Amino acid sequence: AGVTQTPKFRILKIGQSMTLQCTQDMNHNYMYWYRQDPGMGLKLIYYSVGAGITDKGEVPNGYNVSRSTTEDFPLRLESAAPSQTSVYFCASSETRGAPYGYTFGSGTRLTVVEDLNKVFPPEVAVFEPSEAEISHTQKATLVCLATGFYPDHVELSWWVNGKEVHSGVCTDPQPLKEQPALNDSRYALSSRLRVSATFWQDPRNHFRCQVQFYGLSTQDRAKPVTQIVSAEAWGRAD
Amino acid sequence: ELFSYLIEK
Amino acid sequence: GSHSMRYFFTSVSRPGRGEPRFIAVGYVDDTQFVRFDSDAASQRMEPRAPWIEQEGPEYWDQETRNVKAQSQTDRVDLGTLRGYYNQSEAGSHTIQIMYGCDVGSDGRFLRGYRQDAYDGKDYIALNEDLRSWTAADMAAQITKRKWEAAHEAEQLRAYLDGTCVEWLRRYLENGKETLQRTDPPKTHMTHHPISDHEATLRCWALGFYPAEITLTWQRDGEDQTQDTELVETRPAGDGTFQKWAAVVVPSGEEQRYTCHVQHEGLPKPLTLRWEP
Amino acid sequence: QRTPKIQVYSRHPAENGKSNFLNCYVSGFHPSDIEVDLLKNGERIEKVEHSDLSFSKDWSFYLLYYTEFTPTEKDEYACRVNHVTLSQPKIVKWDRDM
Amino acid sequence: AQEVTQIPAALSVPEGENLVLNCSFTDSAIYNLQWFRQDPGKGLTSLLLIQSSQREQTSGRLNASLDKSSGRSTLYIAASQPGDSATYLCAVNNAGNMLTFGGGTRLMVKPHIQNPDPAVYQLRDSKSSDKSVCLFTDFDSQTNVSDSDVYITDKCVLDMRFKSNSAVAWSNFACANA
Repeated sequence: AGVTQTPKFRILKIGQSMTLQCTQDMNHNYMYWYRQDPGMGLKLIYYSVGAGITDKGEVPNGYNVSRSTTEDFPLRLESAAPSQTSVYFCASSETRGAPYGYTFGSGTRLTVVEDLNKVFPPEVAVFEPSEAEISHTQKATLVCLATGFYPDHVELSWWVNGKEVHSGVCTDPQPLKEQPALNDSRYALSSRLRVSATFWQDPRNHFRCQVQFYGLSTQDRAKPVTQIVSAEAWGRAD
Repeated sequence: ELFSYLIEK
Repeated sequence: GSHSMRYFFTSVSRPGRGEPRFIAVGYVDDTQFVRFDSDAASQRMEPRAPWIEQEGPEYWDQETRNVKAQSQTDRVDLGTLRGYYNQSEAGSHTIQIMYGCDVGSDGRFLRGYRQDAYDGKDYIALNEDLRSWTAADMAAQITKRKWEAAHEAEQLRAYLDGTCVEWLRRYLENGKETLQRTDPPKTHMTHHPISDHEATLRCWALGFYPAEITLTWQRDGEDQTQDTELVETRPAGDGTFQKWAAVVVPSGEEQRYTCHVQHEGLPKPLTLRWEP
Repeated sequence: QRTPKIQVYSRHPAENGKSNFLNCYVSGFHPSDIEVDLLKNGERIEKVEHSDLSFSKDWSFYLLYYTEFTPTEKDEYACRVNHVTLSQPKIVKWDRDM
Repeated sequence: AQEVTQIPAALSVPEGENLVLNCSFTDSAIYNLQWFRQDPGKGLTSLLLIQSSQREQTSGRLNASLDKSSGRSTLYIAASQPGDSATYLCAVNNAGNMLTFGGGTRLMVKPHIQNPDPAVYQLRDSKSSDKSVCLFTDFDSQTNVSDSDVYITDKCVLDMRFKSNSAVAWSNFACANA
């Protein structure tokens, strides 16, 4: 339904080629490609006003597009460069004026890397609440910590007794860098789950921190592919 | 200066 | 006197031979000041009158973006209208657009207009009130609905009696030496016998500006409006205009006829008569 | 379908041996496709500029074709126009004394 | 050309308090103006769409104004709540430049903590190892947090349905410092 954008993410070597797919079945003449760097707004790369024509936008350099059909408007990267690391959004509209606004795709997070030995999956570990905290506040705060992963594209989530929870949960706005000065620093993300002292002091309760990692699709170590690395801890009345 | 409020026919 | 700014757009479909031909031209009175041609190498709005070149890079960037937008709109419309009239994809078709505004000597708004055509026939036009549209056929009535919903009239009126008038005043002031000058016509007369008992008297006016002129023939000081060959006012190529009017006269009675010339540049209307 | 009207004339008044411009003004025609040549003694002149395509209230198109020329007593100049509406290419001869 | 700007780029506001987000654009010849919501990692959500003719648009607790004279738009958020926390983008559409986006304003709507109780706690790793972390929590929404071998994260909003803030620090060193 609406604009469909593939892929959702991609890790690519400096110089390798990639083709982002964008499809819509609403028969829209107008289709657009935007990119967004962290903390900035969308910048128009290329656009098309119908089947058989394309025209350059604000930042067209290093990108190629085609429009054989009304349905499809793919974006091609001839030679990937560090500056092409960005989030790419595709859009469509019935008219130029777009009085219902543009129909936008989900987005494609692109990471350009010097080599595929600079990518790493996360190591996850859960930390049990402080006895001082429990004794002082009658509350138990579990802390989860994902460390040594790249790129920053991960999704952390707490799971209590097999079910996902949101009440009493707190995740970092963005990851922290293990060597901030370095341009290809491995990231570290933390999260907290707070429950009652009684709910923690009970061995029937199971707390799991699940961290989805979006990575690759040839070293002796494990190839950093799209994994789900977890870490868990159980309550204790002793 | 050109008219810019362009609506398709 | 009264001045005008007009833009003219021609879009011609070239099926099998790539994109449609697009020609946009801007006129102050009868002087072209801007041009865009899809087949030209520049792919820019280009100056065509000396007085527009003092406009900065912002003006040229903006008019290039807006003329390209009009081109793209015409490209879509050609495909749409082809659908409305259920025409074949093999056939070549033409969309023509003219819009502009007129101002008086004081430089205040007089009137505005826009007219659209398909294959050299009326499609849709803005009315004198600048609030409603006249649709030529059922196909144009579909366009009218889509323009009524988008409020094209309200936004076009705002241009025609606002933006249009403002930029015309600016152009007229910047191009003062050429645009607001008045050159009176250099007049003369030629004699061409068709046969016996008959001859053609032709009354000439050359090097005049602006194009507005009135050539009329008289017999014994009485206007001969009916039996007069009045040629189309033509450009000289140096920024001036040329015109002639002709009447068939029986040989001997050349002295009976006179040519009257009315023009702004003249301090007094001229009255020519044939002389050996 | 509208037939092109043709006017052939000089930019300035004709004086033999003095550099001038030869004009061919084609108006009142539709559609836009047209083939306009300027002739010296029946031969096509190569270097010929023209105005950008515009049109009148009735939608009929007009163009000015022009080239640098030095008129003489004997040299013949003409404008040759071809258009879908014309039976044959229309040649109109330059007459300075018109 | 169309240049859209959003100053300030960041705005911190306490829960319940009304706020304003600023948008300026240089080309006032427009089809419409648009306000988008963007959550971290997610796409865009259209909040309001003001036509060039229209003066304001209203959708629940959201109100947006349009002034083509100055070339400005303001987004009014009434009775702000932590759910409103996101990046807000201003977009302007016209023939020449098409839909053109501002830089964006990152809005932080901080929770009102009724009973602060600031304290730094040391937490042991679940798996049998020396690994540990320091947890500073139960501090008011006003106080903020900031060596290479020690890492300190930013504060976040923990709502246990009571509310609390928390920040974590760790090293390969005691929790007495920071």
